[PDB]
Amino acid sequence: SFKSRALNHVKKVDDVTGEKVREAFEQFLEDFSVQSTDTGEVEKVYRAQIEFMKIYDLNTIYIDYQHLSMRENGALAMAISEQYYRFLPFLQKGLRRVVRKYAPELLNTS
Amino acid sequence: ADFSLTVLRARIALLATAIGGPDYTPPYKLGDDCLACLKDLKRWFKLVDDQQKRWDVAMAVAEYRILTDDLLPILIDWENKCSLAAKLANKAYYDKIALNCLQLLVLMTWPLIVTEQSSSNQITLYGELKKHQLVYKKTILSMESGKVLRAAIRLALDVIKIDRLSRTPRDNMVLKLVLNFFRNVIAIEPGEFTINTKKSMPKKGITSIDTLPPNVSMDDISLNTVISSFHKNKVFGFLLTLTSSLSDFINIPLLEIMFYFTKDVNQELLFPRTSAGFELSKLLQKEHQMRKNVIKHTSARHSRFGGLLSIQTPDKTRLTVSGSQALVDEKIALQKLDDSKKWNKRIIKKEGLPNSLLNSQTGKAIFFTESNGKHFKEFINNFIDSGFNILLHSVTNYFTTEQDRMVTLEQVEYLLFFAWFVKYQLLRSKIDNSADIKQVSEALKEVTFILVSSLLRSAYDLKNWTVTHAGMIAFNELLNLVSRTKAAQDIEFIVSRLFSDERIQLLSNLPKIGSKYSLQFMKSCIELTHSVLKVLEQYSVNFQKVQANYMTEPVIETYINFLERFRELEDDSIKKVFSFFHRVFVQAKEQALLFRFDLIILLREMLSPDGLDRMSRSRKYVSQFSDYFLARLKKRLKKSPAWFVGLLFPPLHNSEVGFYQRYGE
Amino acid sequence: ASFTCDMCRAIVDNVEQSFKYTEPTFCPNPSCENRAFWTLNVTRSRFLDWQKVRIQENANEIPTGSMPRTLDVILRGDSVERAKPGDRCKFTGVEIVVPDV
Amino acid sequence: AALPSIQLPVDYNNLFNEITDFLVTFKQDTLSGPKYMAMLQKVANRELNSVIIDLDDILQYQNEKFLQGTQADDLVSAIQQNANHFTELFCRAIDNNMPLPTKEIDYKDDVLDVILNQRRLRNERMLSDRELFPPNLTRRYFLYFKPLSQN
Amino acid sequence: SEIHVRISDFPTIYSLRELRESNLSSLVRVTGVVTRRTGVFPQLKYVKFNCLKCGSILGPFFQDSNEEIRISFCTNCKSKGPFRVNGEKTVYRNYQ
Amino acid sequence: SEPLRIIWGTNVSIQECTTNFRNFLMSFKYKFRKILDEREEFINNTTDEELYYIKQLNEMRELGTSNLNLDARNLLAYKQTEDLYHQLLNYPQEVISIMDQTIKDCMVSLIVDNNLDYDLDEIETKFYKVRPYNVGSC
Amino acid sequence: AITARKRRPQVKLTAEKLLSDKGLPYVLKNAHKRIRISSKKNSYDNLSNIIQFYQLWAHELFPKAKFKDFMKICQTVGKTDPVLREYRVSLFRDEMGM
Ligand SMILES: [Zn+2]
Ligand SMILES: [Zn+2]
Repeated sequence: SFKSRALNHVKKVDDVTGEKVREAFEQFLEDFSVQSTDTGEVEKVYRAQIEFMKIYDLNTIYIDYQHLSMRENGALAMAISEQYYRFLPFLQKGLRRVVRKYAPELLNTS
Repeated sequence: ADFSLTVLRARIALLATAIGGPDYTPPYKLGDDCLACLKDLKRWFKLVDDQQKRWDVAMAVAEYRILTDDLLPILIDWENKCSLAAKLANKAYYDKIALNCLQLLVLMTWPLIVTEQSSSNQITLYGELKKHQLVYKKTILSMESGKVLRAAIRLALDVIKIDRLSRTPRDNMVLKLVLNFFRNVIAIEPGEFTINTKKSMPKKGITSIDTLPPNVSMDDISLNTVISSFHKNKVFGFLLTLTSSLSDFINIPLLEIMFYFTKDVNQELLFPRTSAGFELSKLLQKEHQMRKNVIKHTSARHSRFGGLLSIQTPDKTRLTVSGSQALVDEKIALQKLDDSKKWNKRIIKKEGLPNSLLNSQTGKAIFFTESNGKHFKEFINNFIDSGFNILLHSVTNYFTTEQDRMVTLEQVEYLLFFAWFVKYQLLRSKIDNSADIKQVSEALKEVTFILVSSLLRSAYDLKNWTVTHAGMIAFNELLNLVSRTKAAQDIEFIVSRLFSDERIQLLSNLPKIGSKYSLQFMKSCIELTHSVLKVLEQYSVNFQKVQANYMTEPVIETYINFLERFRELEDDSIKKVFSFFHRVFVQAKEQALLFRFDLIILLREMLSPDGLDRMSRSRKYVSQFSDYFLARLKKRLKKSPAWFVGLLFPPLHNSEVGFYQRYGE
Repeated sequence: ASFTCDMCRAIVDNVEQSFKYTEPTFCPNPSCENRAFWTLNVTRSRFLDWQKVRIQENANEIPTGSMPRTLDVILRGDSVERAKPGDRCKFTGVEIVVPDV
Repeated sequence: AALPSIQLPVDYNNLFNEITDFLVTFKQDTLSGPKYMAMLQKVANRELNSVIIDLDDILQYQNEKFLQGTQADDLVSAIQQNANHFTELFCRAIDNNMPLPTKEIDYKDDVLDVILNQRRLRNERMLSDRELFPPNLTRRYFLYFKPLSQN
Repeated sequence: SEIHVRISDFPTIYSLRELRESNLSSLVRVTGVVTRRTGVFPQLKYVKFNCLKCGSILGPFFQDSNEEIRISFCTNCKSKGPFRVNGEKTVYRNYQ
Repeated sequence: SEPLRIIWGTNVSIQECTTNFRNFLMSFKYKFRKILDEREEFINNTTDEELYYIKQLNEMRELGTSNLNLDARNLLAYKQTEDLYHQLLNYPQEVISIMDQTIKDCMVSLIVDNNLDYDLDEIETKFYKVRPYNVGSC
Repeated sequence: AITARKRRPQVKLTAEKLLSDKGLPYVLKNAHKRIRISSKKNSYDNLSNIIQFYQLWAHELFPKAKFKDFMKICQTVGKTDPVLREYRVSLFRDEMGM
């Protein structure tokens, strides 16, 4: 046997602000609801954009900052404005879970 | 030599071509002699990797993707054959390859453990071999929403149909094998980065602990995926009706599955106790408090501005520091002159079980989605409402026997299983009057207390700290339940005589040793101690006789060392520590034992602006404690200038002056 | 990034990258003695499209005809090559420090 | 790394004594305290930051001593030959001989005085069982050799 | 001693503006104007090396178009060391 | 019996420096500056009795802004602060840090002593700077 | 005969040094003079009023270690020296003789 030590990830600290940002953003991404110049049935533009990505096998999502600004008193928008570099991985985590739910075809280059 | 390895890998690759493949006429199609090929691969596992203790086939099979690209297609399409036919009813043959595929899945998903007894090849191959099991877990959960899980329950239903009388030993084995499949699929978890320590560390440590292979993310492995795929394949329904049908050959794996669900999830996460965005705003305000605190610990001008403070001490000598804010605040200057030291005292170090609440970081939550939270909580609710008392009676009626051969893993998983659901039903009942404490009544039947006591006593005597810690946790929830049923009302009186003498002594001696062990060990010791004290007070053989066994300096060292983590502890835990101090110091009046400088420093560090939340209830308790503590210390020093030096040291165990130090006449 | 050790065939993977080309400090194999002797696996590792573009202050926004101030913008992935020389553009993204690597 | 060594026609203990004797003795008497001690008094009062050593004065000092019959080792030739070392020697002679100020200068505002005073207090406590500095730190003046006039 | 298969009529074409990360280590077909041609040089193809410690000769490494051969350690003495191209045998290919 | 916070190399007490600056940053009146400068007969109470730096800090706090301009001759016009001028010239970074901290303390203390309600958290979060100018000959 | 061979000298806190005048006798001389606790001040300030003396004294006695490390060494050496035990009991023996 070789002299060695077990180094363990489960004793990590988690960023509670980042996780809560991910929760808020994930919910916003899947269920932000609006429509205009049409029926009142809401389009859910970012879920529909995920479908467009799934059709044209894209790998980016365009987000209007003002839609975040109106969401949840704009607290999420302020957080992402002030400390974007901290929260971008958490936003990717949330986006990945939403894509799993509504377009799991896209989790690979496919 | 590695020539044998390339020969092996070549054989496994050819076998991978023999299993089957897609047909363009797309559908998966089995190969010719497919049953013989599957049997030969099972043979390879036994013939080489088990009998020679290697895991080389277990590696090669992952290299040639047999599980993901043959066996799951076979099982899913066979499930589709049977499920489509079931609405309409050579299956008698294809059933055999489906069974053998499930056998191979149980083999390839078998929980790997490395010990001193594991071979050199095994401990070498362990780290990378774990990664392929994680790929297997991802693929098993994701593929067609995990329809292979429905294939597995169909293979189980095809013996549950024939009676309790009818099922042969082979049928019993097949059902147990399906439970092992579910257990394994839950149980796979990322491996630990096992560094070699022959050669010293460089000027930078390990770059990252992440062990996941590049096609896996931790969200693929998270409980959300397990709960989602299990709900969408009605695995929860299968397990619930299976435990409803318990009227015992399979009881150990079923227990083990419930352990593997519960082992790392906190009960209060399943209860609430714009809302997510509102709470995000609350979080942002909480860290903004830290911003307005660190700002005062920050220079108002650039770092090179560099005005020099000199601290003249009370004596005719001078120190120097560059802190621009420290010029107007000697508090900052003193603690900076302390932090400036290059010296640190050197500090000391310190497997066949998985990670759990036994060893996680104390705040490590699982982030359920709301639907997965609902599905999981309703499943375990229905389990409590149906399966708890019978399953616990079944396994404890076993485990009273064969305690000598109860392997350590089996012990810890059993104790944790008991504790988790007892705690859960207490919480659900404290929330809902509709939920009944007696729905976990099997916990209180004296056979159970006897067994858990035996496990704790034996593990302590054997110095098995792992099972000791788990039995301590189980005792905490048992006493929690006992106090509740004391209020709900005979068994309380019975156990309140059975935990006399040797059990008092043992429970008193856990927090004497606990200061040497991990934070969770100490936390469980403190939790047990608070539970014990409130139980004994609810009873109140003599109260002073028991509590004197706790009020001694090794216990206080455990309490202080636990409280050193106050920034990372939860507010309720600080409340529990300070309630213990409240009893010991204010009520029991052994106040001399807490006049020691470790506590003095710790009190200042948490009462400092860099410490507790200004509006915290625990901050209120620390402030309330500290005013009285300072008053009593002031009194004792006014009555004893010797205690200015005694504050620095352990109090004197030479009783002839020790009594005078303790009370001062 | 992803690297195979020189003295044993074990592989480190999903290695995050700093501004410098970052290689692993420890071998994952508990048998192995290696530090800092590696081969990058080009096939397993993942790259991204990257493009620096230099922008200058708008001619109609300079206050009194002095020199325009300049900035370096990094484009990545699908966003590369949407700029063009002489084009007037609006970007959004992160203001970052880049060390002298 | 070892070195060989040689004898030379110079002795710096002797020339140090010659320099300090000159410094406390000479004055321009034909023009009717010692010139350099008066100038060092002006340095002590911090009214003057430069000491100008005249080789003419060293010549006249040598001529006076030779008229009195003693040898004088031709310090002018020595300090024309190796002037860099003799700046250090003259500064050591000055740092020994220099008198106290006659005029007060609001001394407490001088940082180097404060810091070395604090050092001295701490060293008194140490020496009570409870050089002081590198000399250049305490040397406020600058020293210069003025050449020989043609005569 | 060797033949090179020169692939032709590869169906899909890119411009130099059009190359991306997804093309890395793929076969590509590209059009352009040869702007600057350097001289014709010999380049090492199969190269043995000498360790100055232990038994010197090391087996033939195949040289590529991008990187020098790195010898992290000598296999014969399993240690670091200085190295030189071997004199007993080496072989060259044209380069430009 | 207690430690002393000293501007290093000077023996100047930082408590003394702080209070010498405070008692000018509040309770200075602009009339004193015309006593120092030429044309002293141009003193006029209805324009010069103003608490000049209270006026500055009030307009500054209504604008929420961090910076105060300070003509250094105004220190020499005021008896408890003429020594602070020499300390400012000779030991500037320490004295300027002290003046900055004193401006922040004046802003904090005003909203609890003059006691109009204000965002104490805003002042707590903000840094404050003095800008001494006209220090001496150019 | 043996021309010199080198070795590394080392120093640490020790009971004799801790029993020198600048050790605990300094505490008995100065602690009651310098610490003062009052109901007129909050708990954090009063705790600091204790801590400032002991930190300065610990540094002046033994400037190598941090204050927390100093406290740990004091506790352990106090646990494990007979001379220090005799001195410590002698303090309370003196108070008993009052
Ligand atoms: Zn290696
Ligand atoms: Zn070699």
